[PDB]
Amino acid sequence: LDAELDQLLQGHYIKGYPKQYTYFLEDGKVKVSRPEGVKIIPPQSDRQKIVLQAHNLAHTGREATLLKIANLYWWPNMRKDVVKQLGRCQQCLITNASNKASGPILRPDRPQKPFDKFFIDYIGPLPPSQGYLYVLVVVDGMTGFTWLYPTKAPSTSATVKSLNVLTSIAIPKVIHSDQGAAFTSSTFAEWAKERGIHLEFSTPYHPQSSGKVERKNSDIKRLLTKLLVGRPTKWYDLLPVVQLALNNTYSPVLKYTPHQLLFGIDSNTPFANQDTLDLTREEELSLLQEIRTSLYHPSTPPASSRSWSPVVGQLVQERVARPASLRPRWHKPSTVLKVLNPRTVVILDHLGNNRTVSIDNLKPTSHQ
Amino acid sequence: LDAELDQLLQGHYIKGYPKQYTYFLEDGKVKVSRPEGVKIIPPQSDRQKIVLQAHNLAHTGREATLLKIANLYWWPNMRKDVVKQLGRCQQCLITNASNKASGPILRPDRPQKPFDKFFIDYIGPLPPSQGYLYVLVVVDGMTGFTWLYPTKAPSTSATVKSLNVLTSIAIPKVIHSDQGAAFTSSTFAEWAKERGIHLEFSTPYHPQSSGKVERKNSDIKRLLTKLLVGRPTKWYDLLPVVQLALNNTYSPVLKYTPHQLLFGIDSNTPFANQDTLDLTREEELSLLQEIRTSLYHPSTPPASSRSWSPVVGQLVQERVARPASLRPRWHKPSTVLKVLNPRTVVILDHLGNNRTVSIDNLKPTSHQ
Amino acid sequence: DRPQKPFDKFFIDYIGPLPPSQGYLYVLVVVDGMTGFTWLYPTKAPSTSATVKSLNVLTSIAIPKVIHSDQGAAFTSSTFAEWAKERGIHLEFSTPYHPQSSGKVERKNSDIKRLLTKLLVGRPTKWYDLLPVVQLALNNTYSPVLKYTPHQLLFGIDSNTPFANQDTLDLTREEELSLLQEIR
Amino acid sequence: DRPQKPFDKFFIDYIGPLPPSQGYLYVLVVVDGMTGFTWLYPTKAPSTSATVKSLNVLTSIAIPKVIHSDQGAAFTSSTFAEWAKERGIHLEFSTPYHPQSSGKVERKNSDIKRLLTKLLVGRPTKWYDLLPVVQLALNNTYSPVLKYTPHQLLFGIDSNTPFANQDTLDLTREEELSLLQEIR
DNA sequence: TGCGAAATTCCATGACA
DNA sequence: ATTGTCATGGAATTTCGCA
DNA sequence: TGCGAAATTCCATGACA
DNA sequence: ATTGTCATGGAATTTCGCA
Ligand SMILES: CCN1C[C@H](C)n2c(c(O)c3c(=O)n(Cc4ccc(F)c(Cl)c4)nc(C(=O)NC)c32)C1=O
Ligand SMILES: CCN1C[C@H](C)n2c(c(O)c3c(=O)n(Cc4ccc(F)c(Cl)c4)nc(C(=O)NC)c32)C1=O
Ligand SMILES: [Mg+2]
Ligand SMILES: [Mg+2]
Ligand SMILES: [Mg+2]
Ligand SMILES: [Mg+2]
Ligand SMILES: [Mg+2]
Ligand SMILES: [Mg+2]
Ligand SMILES: [N+]
Ligand SMILES: [N+]
Ligand SMILES: [Zn+2]
Ligand SMILES: [Zn+2]
Repeated sequence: LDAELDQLLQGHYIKGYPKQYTYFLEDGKVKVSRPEGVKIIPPQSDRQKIVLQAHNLAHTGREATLLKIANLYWWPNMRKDVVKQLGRCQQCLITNASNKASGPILRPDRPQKPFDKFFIDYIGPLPPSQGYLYVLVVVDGMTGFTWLYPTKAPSTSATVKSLNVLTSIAIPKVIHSDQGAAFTSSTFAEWAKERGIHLEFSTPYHPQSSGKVERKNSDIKRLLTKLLVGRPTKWYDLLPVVQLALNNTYSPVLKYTPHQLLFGIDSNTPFANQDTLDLTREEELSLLQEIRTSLYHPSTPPASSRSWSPVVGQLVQERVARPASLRPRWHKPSTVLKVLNPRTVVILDHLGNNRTVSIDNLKPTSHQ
Repeated sequence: LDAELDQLLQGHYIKGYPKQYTYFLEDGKVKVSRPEGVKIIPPQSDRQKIVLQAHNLAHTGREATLLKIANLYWWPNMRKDVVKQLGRCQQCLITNASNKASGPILRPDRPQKPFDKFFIDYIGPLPPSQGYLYVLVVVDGMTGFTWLYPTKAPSTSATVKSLNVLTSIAIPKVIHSDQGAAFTSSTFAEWAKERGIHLEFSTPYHPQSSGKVERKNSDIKRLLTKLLVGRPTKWYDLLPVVQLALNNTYSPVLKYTPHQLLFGIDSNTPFANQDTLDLTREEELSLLQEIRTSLYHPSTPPASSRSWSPVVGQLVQERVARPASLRPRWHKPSTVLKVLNPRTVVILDHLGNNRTVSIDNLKPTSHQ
Repeated sequence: DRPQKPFDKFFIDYIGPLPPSQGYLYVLVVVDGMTGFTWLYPTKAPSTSATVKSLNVLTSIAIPKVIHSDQGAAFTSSTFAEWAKERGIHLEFSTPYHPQSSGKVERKNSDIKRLLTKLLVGRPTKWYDLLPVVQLALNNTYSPVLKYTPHQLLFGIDSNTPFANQDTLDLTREEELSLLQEIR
Repeated sequence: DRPQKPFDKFFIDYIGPLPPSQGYLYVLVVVDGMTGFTWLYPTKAPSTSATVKSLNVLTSIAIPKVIHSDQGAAFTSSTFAEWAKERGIHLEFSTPYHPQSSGKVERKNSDIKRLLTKLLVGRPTKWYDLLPVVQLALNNTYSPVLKYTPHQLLFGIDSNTPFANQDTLDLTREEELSLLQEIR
């Protein structure tokens, strides 16, 4: 500080202060003659307060904070001192946006069999129809075969009623859902345990994880819309038609309908495929097992040039789910406990709880 | 029809029906023996109804409609008949999504001078503060210099009051705004005409067009948020501070603050730049004119591989602005009258009105 | 002749009246001919209306080429005929007083009746809730004649609820004496 | 000595009482020393409070290094001194009874008074609405001594409202006789 | 006439209802 | 009759200090 | 053994609150 | 303790019909 600056004034060389410049005293302040002009060298013990004042004018990042400082001052490695403060500004860390993309998505394996895994979700509220407001959508992961159920609410009780009708046909090993109240209730957990079904939840606020059913929701709304053009939105009576319509629609990439993938033969619907008319059921089920294993599988896409990847012990911040007006979009920093996979992590949150979270709802804390 | 199919049965060659296959009669229907199996050839006069039935099962596109048909039938060029119907299905055309990207954005020239062009917009409703709910934001296009005004409503009367205070300093040639009610009222037009100001409106529902002010809104909210962390959201008293804070913040790409671009010299704010202390005002204003013309300008980015570009006479569809639940997201097809630039067009809408519209709110109608 | 398949023929019939359960009195029984797969629907009456309402649910999942029944009023009504015609389903009736299905269907229908009777004694009123588990049992019950359950034949896979405990299906001495006392 | 600049010194002063306009009675006058640029603020009183409230608006746009005034109570209060100190503004007072500015400021202040007087006769009550246009006039008025208007000196550009019609600024014979009648 | 490190520039990311 | 923008912080590139 | 056109496959775009 | 998906219609590529 006043120590360093003394040695410097009497022509001695101190590390980080290039010897080729003339350092002088004026108005009781150490000054230097830099290409850009004459700047003040504050003593080390002053520097933190200067950076902070510059930064706080508008809570600026690296370069805009630096530019303010460089107006009056020079010292060795100013940006290192600038960055040090940015890493300690709680308001910047929790308010600023990320500028790093997540790593490329995983394309999980298609469940091997019908009934291995169900994906479920609510759509709504829709306009009232017969006093119903929601749709429970159930999609078999392997086949894409879908079941639709109108409900008055996205509730456990309505879900249980619907699943009781569905599970009359078959029991699935796993049901996958987002963390909506209907699916996270202990009533629903009891119901699953009673029947040997394992419940598997998406990371919170990451509907990509329930992508199978989410994508079916789109087709469901799309078909409902087309059918209701120029009529009032009386959709209740249409659900059964939509269900049947979608379950018998070809996926151009697969060349099969979800009904075909489930049963290996069309029922008595329009334009029924007749290719296996001469096979026995046994031969038919044989060809079916073969079809089911040879289905096209997409692979993980190229990473973006500025993706980041979670590392154990790293400081990361969870996205605020439903941020209020003028409130930060990010929670306080937290620590990566485990990396479950390149797109999913467990974090310890400062409270400190364990939370399983999508990398898409995280940013790495800046400036370490 | 029954004509063509007769000649075909008695071994004659008809164009489009490959001669190498054996065409026979069975159950009173012309059949052919195709690699995939035996298919029925319906008479031409039947074909439209078949395509339509196949299509209407689930309002499927090209390949999924085709796959249904190919289950039972064969005829020359089925997809041409499939596509013909898709182009005539009103419900598909107005409900389906586009799969073509807009052309790359324009980067309009920076206004040459302060006061050439103002960009204005409302932010809000925000939480009540002193009984105010909105902010009028005014951004000078050349400098980025910004004025903030709290209002109780996004109204013409509040806009007029605010602009009267602002225009005390200087009158701008053009004020640019989106088509919010406050800016499109005849009261506001009168007010502009009275003062020689030209009003210039964004294409509707395309806030990119007001990008200059929209981008400032973000910084305004961002700074307000940081300042209000851990306190109640009493933002009214902060507006003046934010205004001053932002107008004096460096843009790292430009190396100037909006205040500097407006005045060519810092006022008495913290870390004021001192580089022109020895110049006269005249020398200072001279360097300023030079700075203003040499500012960095971004250029139009590369087009995406599947962008489309509007052509006079083309059928295009306007995006529905605020679509209701289960209602189509696209209006009926309309016609491109003029191409104002590669990103903006005038369309005739079927009613038929002239509408100036962003290409981002258009898709080209599929299947011609 | 082409081999027999699922959805070729559904065999339908009513069971009841039964002791009221959630206000229901009958069960519409649907058995797939080829697989022996069973669907059950609780109704309030053996009417054409209740049949249509029930089959509308089933046929939003799969549509049979042929429905076969006896000459019950609900199945012979012209309303039920309009319904079938709309859906491209051919209707098939057995001659009056002389019901014919197939060995497979006859046996399955026997099991359904016997399995119902077993579970309604002791709780004659709770059968509505039991319908789902009855169906799983029936559908994951091994077929002596073919090597497979209906589930396996319909879906081409093993089930996640294998019913390895092929039950008595007979009334125990308790169930016999307290079934003769329930209607006494 | 370094050359004079905008924001080096703001000269401030009050005008009034005036005939009430939207409940306002005074005008706080701010003139930039170097450019001759004028900002006007309507107040309800020449108090420290009204001064602070007005200058808070101006200083959210630009902050002077020095404010100069006469020894008005509003400017000599310790509240106004706390305000200036908070903002890094040095305050400057002319000796009592002896007001000094510069030639430029003296002339500008003369124009302001004369231009106000001209417009308040006939409509002594509508001056609040007229403030914006008064300012544009003053600020786009050519300086005989320098070759430029205040606008040009402050922004380094031509204005979009050039006031090519340098007016009389004198009272016509009508305005003289009906100004002596307004206060009679 | 070239090295290691600091400075500056580059630029994808994301948010403006 | 109109039209994206630009703060941000790691990475990439250039310049600086010294020899 | 190669041509023109039809068929099929490819794949960016966008929407699932 | 978990993880994107897939209908869509122009374009690109492959195959077909015929020689
Ligand atoms: C309350 C529990 N909960 C959490 C959030 C509300 N959530 C729930 C949903 O079902 C969805 C949903 O369908 N989409 C639509 C969407 C958007 C982008 C996509 F990529 C995909 Cl696949 C789907 N979004 C959200 C959401 O997270 N919005 C911010 C969402 C849910 O139930
Ligand atoms: C009623 C007149 N009106 C029309 C629409 C409502 N609008 C108006 C706005 O001010 C905004 C606005 O700020 N943003 C935020 C935004 C989103 C993406 C961007 F790229 C950018 Cl630059 C800005 N969006 C919309 C909007 O169009 N949402 C669908 C918007 C407006 O006033
Ligand atoms: Mg959900
Ligand atoms: Mg969802
Ligand atoms: Mg707006
Ligand atoms: Mg806006
Ligand atoms: Mg009967
Ligand atoms: Mg005075
Ligand atoms: N997987
Ligand atoms: N331009
Ligand atoms: Zn900060
Ligand atoms: Zn359609």
